[PDB]
Amino acid sequence: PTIAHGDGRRPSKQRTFIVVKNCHKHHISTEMELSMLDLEILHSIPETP
Amino acid sequence: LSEMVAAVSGESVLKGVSTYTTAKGGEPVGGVFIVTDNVLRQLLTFLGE
Amino acid sequence: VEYAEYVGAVKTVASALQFGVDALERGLINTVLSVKLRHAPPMFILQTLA
Amino acid sequence: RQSAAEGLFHSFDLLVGKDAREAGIKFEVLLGVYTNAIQYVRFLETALAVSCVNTEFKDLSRMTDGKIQFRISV
Amino acid sequence: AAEGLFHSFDLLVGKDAREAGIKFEVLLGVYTNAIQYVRFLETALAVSCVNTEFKDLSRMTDGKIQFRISV
Amino acid sequence: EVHHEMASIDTGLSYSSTMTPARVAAITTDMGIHTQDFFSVFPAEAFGN
Repeated sequence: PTIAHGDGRRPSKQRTFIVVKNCHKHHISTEMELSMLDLEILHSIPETP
Repeated sequence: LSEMVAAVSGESVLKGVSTYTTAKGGEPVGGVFIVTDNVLRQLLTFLGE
Repeated sequence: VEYAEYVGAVKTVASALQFGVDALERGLINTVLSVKLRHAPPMFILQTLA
Repeated sequence: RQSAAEGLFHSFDLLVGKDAREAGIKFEVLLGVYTNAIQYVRFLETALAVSCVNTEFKDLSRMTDGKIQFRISV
Repeated sequence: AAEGLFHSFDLLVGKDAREAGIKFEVLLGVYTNAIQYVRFLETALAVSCVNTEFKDLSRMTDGKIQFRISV
Repeated sequence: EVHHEMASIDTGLSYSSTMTPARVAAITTDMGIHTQDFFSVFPAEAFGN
């Protein structure tokens, strides 16, 4: 908005702005280690208790 | 604390989102004070109910 | 394409005119306030004078 | 602005003559977002209005002068 | 028309269209190349070859051919 | 250009409003030491030699 002034010499023009916003990008990591004994006895098949 | 609130404005571009509200309803939540554990306790003793 | 153009035209023009009439309202408020301040004498003078 | 269409979304596509293939140069309709910050204000809703009495004059511009005359007996 | 584009961000910008909304902006001009896609069995070099399809080439192991010619 | 005109009169004879400074927000001018030189006020005046 704007106020309309009289004593001011030339009436203020109405105002519009263009605002360009940027999106930041953040990436996130974690590491998990797993043993080959697990990764194998998983592929195998159980038969006994 | 109230001054810390007032320093922030609601001059936002998006103009309309679903809001968070209290359990008692009505008044929407205005923001978050993130603090420490001890400051949390001392603020709860300085402010009541 | 022209339908989109038309609705955009009406949105822009309506916003412009609304802001104009609002600026005239705020100008009226400011003119009344300044008229008051022009004829408001200072308290340190007006107390004993009144 | 570095690129003509950075901040804008892409909505429609104008294809030359007929909508066949991608060979035609084509026209893309881009959209933007507009926000209006105005908050409505009324002089009769301001607390300030009690101070003054307001009368609407249809053609003030014609008025050259106005006056009030008080007659006070002492 | 201006809807159907976003999942939610159009719902975030607000619906009132007297305060905020999505307008029209300038048209942009694009010219995209046209490419002729090539096939072997479609070129005329195929007149020379005799094209049979072997699913698994591995079965061909020796890779020798005995020509038995008679005169 | 949109032009708007208004008129106002005072209803009573004596003063009907009054303003007063309530709280000092800031001191704009430093109360420091800065002598004004006369050699820029009167530049044409000069001695003999």
